[PDB]
Amino acid sequence: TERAYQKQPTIFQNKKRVLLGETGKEKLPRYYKNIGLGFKTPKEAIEGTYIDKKCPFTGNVSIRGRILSGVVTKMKMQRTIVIRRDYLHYIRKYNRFEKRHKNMSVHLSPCFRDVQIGDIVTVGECRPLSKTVRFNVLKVTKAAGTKKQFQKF
Amino acid sequence: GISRDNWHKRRKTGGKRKPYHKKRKYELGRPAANTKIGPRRIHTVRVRGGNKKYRALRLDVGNFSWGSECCTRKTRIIDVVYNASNNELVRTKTLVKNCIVLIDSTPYRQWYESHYALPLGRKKGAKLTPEEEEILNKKRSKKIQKKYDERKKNAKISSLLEEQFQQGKLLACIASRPGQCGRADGYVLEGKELEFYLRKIKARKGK
Amino acid sequence: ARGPKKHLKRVAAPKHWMLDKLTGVFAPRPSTGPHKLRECLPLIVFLRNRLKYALTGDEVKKICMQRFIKIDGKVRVDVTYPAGFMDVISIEKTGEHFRLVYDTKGRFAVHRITVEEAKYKLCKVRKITVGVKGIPHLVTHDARTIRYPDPVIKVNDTVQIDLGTGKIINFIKFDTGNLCMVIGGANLGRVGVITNRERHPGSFDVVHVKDANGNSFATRLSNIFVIGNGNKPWISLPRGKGIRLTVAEERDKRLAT
RNA sequence: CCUGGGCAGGGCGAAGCCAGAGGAAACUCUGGUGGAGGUCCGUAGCGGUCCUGACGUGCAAAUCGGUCGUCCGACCUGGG
RNA sequence: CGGAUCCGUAACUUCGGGAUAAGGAUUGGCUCUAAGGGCUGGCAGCCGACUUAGAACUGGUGCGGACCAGGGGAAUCCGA
RNA sequence: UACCUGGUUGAUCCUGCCAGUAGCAUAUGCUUGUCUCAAAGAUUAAGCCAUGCAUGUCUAAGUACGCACGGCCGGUACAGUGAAACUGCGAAUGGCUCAUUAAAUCAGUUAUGGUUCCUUUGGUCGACUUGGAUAACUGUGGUAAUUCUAGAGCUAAUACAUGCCGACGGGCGCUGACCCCCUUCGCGGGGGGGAUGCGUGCAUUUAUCAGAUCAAAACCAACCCGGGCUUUGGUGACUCUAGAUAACCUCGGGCCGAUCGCACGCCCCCCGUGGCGGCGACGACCCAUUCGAACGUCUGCCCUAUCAACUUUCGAUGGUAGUCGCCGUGCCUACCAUGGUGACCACGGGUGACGGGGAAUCAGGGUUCGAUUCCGGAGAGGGAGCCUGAGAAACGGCUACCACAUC
RNA sequence: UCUCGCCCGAAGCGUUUACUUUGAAAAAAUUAGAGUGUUCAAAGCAGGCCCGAGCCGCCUGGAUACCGCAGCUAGGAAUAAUGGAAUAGGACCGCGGUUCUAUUUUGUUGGUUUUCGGAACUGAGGCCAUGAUUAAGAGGGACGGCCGGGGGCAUUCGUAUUG
Ligand SMILES: [Mg+2]
Ligand SMILES: [Mg+2]
Ligand SMILES: [Mg+2]
Ligand SMILES: [Mg+2]
Ligand SMILES: [Mg+2]
Ligand SMILES: [Mg+2]
Ligand SMILES: [Mg+2]
Ligand SMILES: [Mg+2]
Ligand SMILES: [Mg+2]
Ligand SMILES: [Mg+2]
Ligand SMILES: [Mg+2]
Ligand SMILES: [Mg+2]
Ligand SMILES: [Mg+2]
Ligand SMILES: [Mg+2]
Ligand SMILES: [Mg+2]
Ligand SMILES: [Mg+2]
Ligand SMILES: [Mg+2]
Ligand SMILES: [Mg+2]
Ligand SMILES: [Mg+2]
Ligand SMILES: [Mg+2]
Ligand SMILES: [Mg+2]
Ligand SMILES: [Mg+2]
Ligand SMILES: [Mg+2]
Ligand SMILES: [Mg+2]
Repeated sequence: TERAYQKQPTIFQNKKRVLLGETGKEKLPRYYKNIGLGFKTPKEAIEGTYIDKKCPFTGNVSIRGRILSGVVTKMKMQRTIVIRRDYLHYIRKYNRFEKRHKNMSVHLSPCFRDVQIGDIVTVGECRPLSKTVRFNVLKVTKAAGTKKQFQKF
Repeated sequence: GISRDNWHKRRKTGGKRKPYHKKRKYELGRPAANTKIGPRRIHTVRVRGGNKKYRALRLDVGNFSWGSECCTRKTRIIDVVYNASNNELVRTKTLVKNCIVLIDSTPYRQWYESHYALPLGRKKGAKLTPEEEEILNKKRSKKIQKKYDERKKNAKISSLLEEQFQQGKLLACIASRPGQCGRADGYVLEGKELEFYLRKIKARKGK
Repeated sequence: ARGPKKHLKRVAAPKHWMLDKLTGVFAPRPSTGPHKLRECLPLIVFLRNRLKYALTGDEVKKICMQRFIKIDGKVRVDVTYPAGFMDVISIEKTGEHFRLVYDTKGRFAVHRITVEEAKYKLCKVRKITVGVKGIPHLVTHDARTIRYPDPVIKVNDTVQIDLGTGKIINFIKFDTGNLCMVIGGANLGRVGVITNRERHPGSFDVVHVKDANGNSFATRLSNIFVIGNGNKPWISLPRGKGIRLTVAEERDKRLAT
């Protein structure tokens, strides 16, 4: 569906299929972009429904530059999440390390489901999407502990 | 004196950044020219690098593309309805990049007659308009070719475009920037987008 | 600052021009041309400093506008015209035909060449495209944009170019086993057979090469100039085969004197 | 003392209650709901600060005009 | 000054207040725009309430247009 | 030079600091024969400036009727030197200073596939010369004057403008009278030629269509031959480049030489009154290289908690459309969601803080400076705005306010 | 895996780090350091050989080392944390059906059906030695024979002091 004023990326909808009268499907003309880099386009971009300007597999967002990895911390921002990159810093004087982290925002494409908090995600450099969002979610890697468990209700 | 700069902003947190530049030249800002629907009037703008930018203060004619049949014709602009980004610009009748224009559907009637003969949109009278409708008599097998164009391609322009052709107005989405290139160029709303914007305009006139 | 830079200091000049500290403050700024500043060599440096033809630069400025020195067949009126790697310098009166190849130390080594090879010239393809009315174009690192080139030319190739007509001939590709010469980085002036290329999706692929007497070095595709076809160099290269032996072997050569 | 009668509208927003956030815990923060009070502006009602105003053989052997204090109470008031 | 809306509110303190502290902006007329509901059906259609916010235009800077209606601040003595 | 010594006690040992010791870099005192290099108004005052200089520029080749010089010199404009001016380019580099500035600038590493780019280097560039305007110049002037200027006359061009010829019309698309073959009594069914009318090229602005790895068949209606045939390139990716389709291409109008010099010969011949024209400076729409800019990605900065919550009506974070900008950007607007950062020190202050490469200090480890000659940033008394120009929010450019300050 | 020309190249490819050895990596000047008798030296990158001027001359240098931390590549797998499967929703082999497209050959064109390349779902059994390191002179919990002026509540007793 759509809850905005227009969502139609590139593909022209009207093939004028009206020759004898049939409803047919409409999910076939979808712009299907492969990012390369040995990274698989997920099947949610094949048989999905979303229309996103900033999607790495649907929109015109070219992935270039650097490939980093973070851990998902928050979800509460619309179509973009905040990751944390833990790293160590060598200090010359005392001759051991310290923990430093920089919380970055990254555009979570709506094809990636099961994006629960605590999984290592791969991010890629792109053009500046907004003021704080420069990276783009590339591949969700970690299963975030155990996925087999279920609880009451 | 408008600066579109990003150094007068707060940081990722919200700490105030200290100003030290003086709003430099490579980050210009020029005031908005809301393009009206009057006659044709386009000024020029010098660009960094010596390029030329065409500022349309008000426009009358435009160039509009039919979607399916691939027929792009010149079209006088009638009215601006449902900009859907700022409802003040609907009242102001301002042409922007993604806006909706009432195409005068006259220049598509002649092409639809010349290519898809036995036309429609003729007020269900069938007695007026000596257009030279049936004068050339369609001598050779190109009459049969037009029969292929009319019956095998079947010419279905189903009831939305039927009612719009009978009313004489047509719904268009602009695809060009009137403030940058100075052109009112666009395409015709077709099918699902057409019924979507028609539902939005009907709901806006309702509530 | 505002606009482009227009002066150039001797201290901020690149090392391979063999300039001085006590002599002058400013360096000869090379004008815009087919070569960037870090990989060029001006004509005033080639004449005043290198061959020792004129003590001052004003004499070089006088003779280059008295129409003696020409580059690639046509006369350059500028005293600071940029030259580059694999160019033909010829001056019109005696046997003085200088190729600009790279010394093993990293300098623009002089090379007097016979006219039968000085008529010709190799050049590396920079990229390939198509243009007006669907015709192909080839862009050279020497800023040669030639139309209707060939269909069998990869991006990283070396094509022999004529100096009189500007016509291409004798293209050679980037294959395992060809003879190449590294032009950039810490291994510039290194002549060796292409041994292995390793592709990377980060748009900078690495290449390991070997040469004679068992030595190997790694470099990048932006710094490789293919020069031959399987230990068969198309251009005669001076001072041996262009090999950095050892600092100790250079000292042993000096002791052999 | 007994028995009846009466007091327009607004402002402040206590306890209690709900939801969200933080914390290991103690608990804390934010946004609502709530309507407490010998609580504030103010009318009728009740008194009378000032003009030391008007009269001052006056309307009147103590009144009148503005300006007033208080007005859910230790409030005002009829009859027995 | 005085009503109302939106900003912003000090010394001190029993932490409740001081406080409508102090100090500013808007307020008219006419067109619009958006939001806040009920009743009928195996997501659609009918019916009415007065509020708020924003925009444009216009009048001789006029707008609480009459009426309604807190001058304020720093202190001292006494009495909570 | 991996270095200690004197000092608390009547005397000893210890913690402890003070004082001596040696460079560094600022000032000062005393003294001074030779020579080679050699810092030098930074610290307080990025306080104020008299005076004099620091940005001008001509090739055989844009414009020469200057009154200035003079070729032999006759006449059919112009031999040449040529002051002055119109034109073009530069004055956006260099030089000087460190006052703001604490993930801001810088430094190492990455990319613009999200942009522009003077010049240079290559591709591209398919009417026997048209029209006004004006300077230098000549006379006339203004006030106390400026690098001040109106008005009278004059003429120029690569300043401004207008604008055809060549070139056959090739080919394509849409219409398109007519025409060829077979069958049907005809109607009709199928295939094949074809004048006129309309658009055509590159770039801009749209919209649509087709676009690369894969090998055996089974039938239905037509036909080419004696069972049997056909195609732009690249990245890791594209909405890249390149095709075709229909229209726009905007008066403040994209290109398709109304430029200039050189030495001069030949040819059909009907004069040459026409061609044969070779080299060289101008940018000329566009495409790449080159000089550099621009906003981005990872990482890195001193002290302070007597700076523990900060940010958001006046965007703080994100999403969707739009505006502006050269392009991606909450850069700006409308609507919607309540986000964003922080005890791993954010936020708020101070720096006698420009950042680096570096400098001083001799075990190692560290400590302290770096305004300073190389790179980058910022400013031209404060801050604001802007023309020209490819490049400036320029200051040895302009405009207005404030403080000084000249006639 | 022989998927693309019995072995070899390419590609499937790391679950991602921390640490190390290469290599690329940048700008010089500066620092250490090679050569060079600037009269030594501070320096600078210069200079040196034969010729009675008679060689229209030759030869060589202007290197190297460091450039932390951060990023890239190729190896190492000890140490330091991370998940493999435990409600089986495990890994392998090959069989059942549903469902979907492209292009090679039937001589081409338009229409239908397959084998075929695999994506998506699903059914049954066999194969795993079928899958949980034993339990710190680590820790938490449970038991049961005690322990103690440990704590709280209520009670009882005792002189003495004062009246
Ligand atoms: Mg309405
Ligand atoms: Mg009270
Ligand atoms: Mg009060
Ligand atoms: Mg009262
Ligand atoms: Mg009284
Ligand atoms: Mg009274
Ligand atoms: Mg009285
Ligand atoms: Mg009286
Ligand atoms: Mg009162
Ligand atoms: Mg009261
Ligand atoms: Mg008070
Ligand atoms: Mg009162
Ligand atoms: Mg009292
Ligand atoms: Mg001391
Ligand atoms: Mg400068
Ligand atoms: Mg400072
Ligand atoms: Mg807004
Ligand atoms: Mg030391
Ligand atoms: Mg040390
Ligand atoms: Mg910068
Ligand atoms: Mg400046
Ligand atoms: Mg000054
Ligand atoms: Mg200046
Ligand atoms: Mg000055």
